[PDB]
Amino acid sequence: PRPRVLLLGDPARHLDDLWSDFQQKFEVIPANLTTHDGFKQALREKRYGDFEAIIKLAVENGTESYPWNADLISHLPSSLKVFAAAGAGFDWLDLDALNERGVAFANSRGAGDTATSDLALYLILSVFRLASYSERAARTGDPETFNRVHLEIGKSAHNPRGHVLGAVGLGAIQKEIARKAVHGLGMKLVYYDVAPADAETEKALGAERVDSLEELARRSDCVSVSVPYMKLTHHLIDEAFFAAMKPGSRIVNTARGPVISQDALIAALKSGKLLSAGLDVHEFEPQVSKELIEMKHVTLTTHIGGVAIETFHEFERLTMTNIDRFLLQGKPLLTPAGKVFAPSS
Amino acid sequence: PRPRVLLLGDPARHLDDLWSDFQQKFEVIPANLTTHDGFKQALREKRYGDFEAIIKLAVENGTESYPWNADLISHLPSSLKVFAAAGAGFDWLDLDALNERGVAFANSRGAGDTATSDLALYLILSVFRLASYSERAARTGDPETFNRVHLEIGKSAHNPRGHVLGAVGLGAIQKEIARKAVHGLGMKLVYYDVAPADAETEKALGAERVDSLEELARRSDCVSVSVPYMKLTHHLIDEAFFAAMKPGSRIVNTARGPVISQDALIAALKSGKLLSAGLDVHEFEPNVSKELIEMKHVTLTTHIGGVAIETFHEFERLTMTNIDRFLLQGKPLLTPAGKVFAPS
Repeated sequence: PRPRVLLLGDPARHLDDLWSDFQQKFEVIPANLTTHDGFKQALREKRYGDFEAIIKLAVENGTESYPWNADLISHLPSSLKVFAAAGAGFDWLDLDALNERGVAFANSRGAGDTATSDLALYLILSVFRLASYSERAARTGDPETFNRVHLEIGKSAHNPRGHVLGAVGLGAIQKEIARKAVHGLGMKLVYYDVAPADAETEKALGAERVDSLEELARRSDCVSVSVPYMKLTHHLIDEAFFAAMKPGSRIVNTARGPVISQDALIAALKSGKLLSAGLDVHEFEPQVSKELIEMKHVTLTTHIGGVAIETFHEFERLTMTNIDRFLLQGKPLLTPAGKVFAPSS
Repeated sequence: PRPRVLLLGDPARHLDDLWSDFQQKFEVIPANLTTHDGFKQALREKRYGDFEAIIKLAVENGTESYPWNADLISHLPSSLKVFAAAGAGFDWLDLDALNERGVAFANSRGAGDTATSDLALYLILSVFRLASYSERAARTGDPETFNRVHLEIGKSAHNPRGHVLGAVGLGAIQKEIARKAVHGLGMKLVYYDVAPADAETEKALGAERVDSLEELARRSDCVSVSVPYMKLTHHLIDEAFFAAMKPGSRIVNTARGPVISQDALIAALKSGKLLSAGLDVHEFEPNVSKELIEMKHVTLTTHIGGVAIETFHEFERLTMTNIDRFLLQGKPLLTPAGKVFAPS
């Protein structure tokens, strides 16, 4: 009577006790993936029998099955109720097609809130203090270069304290960035978002809401980009946004690469409109801009925002806990994405 | 008539109104420095006349005069009452010889507390996240290197949250480091210092005191060095300290370079005792260690701790205000260092 769960890719690596418990409550079936076409044929032939859930324990696990298109989804068994996956993004998945077949989806939203906010704070520190340029000077091992750059940095460096952070988006990650920047570093906060923060959150952060991106640009010393990536957010930060910013201002991005136009950013740095910028995410990722690399004051990292052991622990906790709640406890998912359906026990 | 003030190096750069006020109240004399030996000869020949104060508006200004040793000091005019200087902790000054001549000294203590504590927080984030290595991979411009290093960092990177910060020293700068690390990032605090923290510092930070440096080393996930540099703190962090640390731990330094033994640090990274380290200050400054440069996980900066325009505004305000108070207002110095003297 144990419900049956298809495992896409490797078993758990972080949470050993929880994974042992999961394998007693549920019959776990390894997919043994080879290719996308091979997986479609295994489904058509009912190789795995009727199953009620699918689990995917890491971002890099089960990529042999990609893409999850409408064609593949049409061969899933009629018994299927829920699919839970590691990560925030799901580009490999046609979610509308999955929901049309009556299947509930959960991502692992919230798992990397601490990691991604800390990394944004690192970038904010870097662009105010010009620390990226300082590191490259130190790494020459040349004494005169050390002294020259020590002096040069003092002409342009500032403390965050007392300066205005402009939040593009005020979701959970940005709420942590703001708490750390306001109470920790002593910055002031303005924000732009489709829905207002509640009176309590606004009071706790001293957050003032503005009505347009232009108003946000006009008031910021440093802009923090943290929004979901969709068609509506492609090149959200464009030539017109940079034109509205203050001379000698700064920008950071931990969201998705194309949210900021790479060419508009380069032009704003070349003209002196921006003093500095920090990108963890890149328009043509994994190709970093050679033009940005060759400049003095652009901080560049390898999409490490959520890359911390604690995030990966929480990916395993959330995926197992979602399926346990939904099929055994009669309780709703913690982190649904797309359409919501009724639980069972 | 107006008291006379010797200017060491460049005039003011930030506080134009306060500097114009200063030049009205006081006759300001440019030192016109060439070399140290040439300055001693100028003082011997009475080239500047009798003056009542000396001012030094920036840490990098007036360095041609160094050192302010006993021989140089012996030729200062007996009219001299006060010397105010930017920065704090000065290896270039014989403070006991200056006070022997009845001359009061002020540094600019406190001006850089925000800047130095923020730069220490940057190094703490760097050593936990392996961000220094990530930057170097990004700057290759090679797509395969980008993907490979993204995966590699996931094997070793951790959130500071819930880990222990071990403070060596709990003075003004470290109290701000700890406030930001504990309340902001979610770390826990253990400390060593020569004196107990006030009951309010301890309650606010959840601070646990230990009795020795080996006890502090053993308890820590990341050590933060912030103490005054003097004979008794030379090589404070040595082979025995690193032996006491846990496998895979981390250390940062924003104090002075020789507080940590360069050779001991190199050895502890080579063996795997330390995962990562962050240095703003260097034992043989301005030469940074070539052995540390050639490794994966050592974060290295050009002594930028206090380098922020707001620090420099406060250096100019404190130096000018100190001299005005002490020579014209009959008021004590705001930031004395060494012996205290009665104002005119």
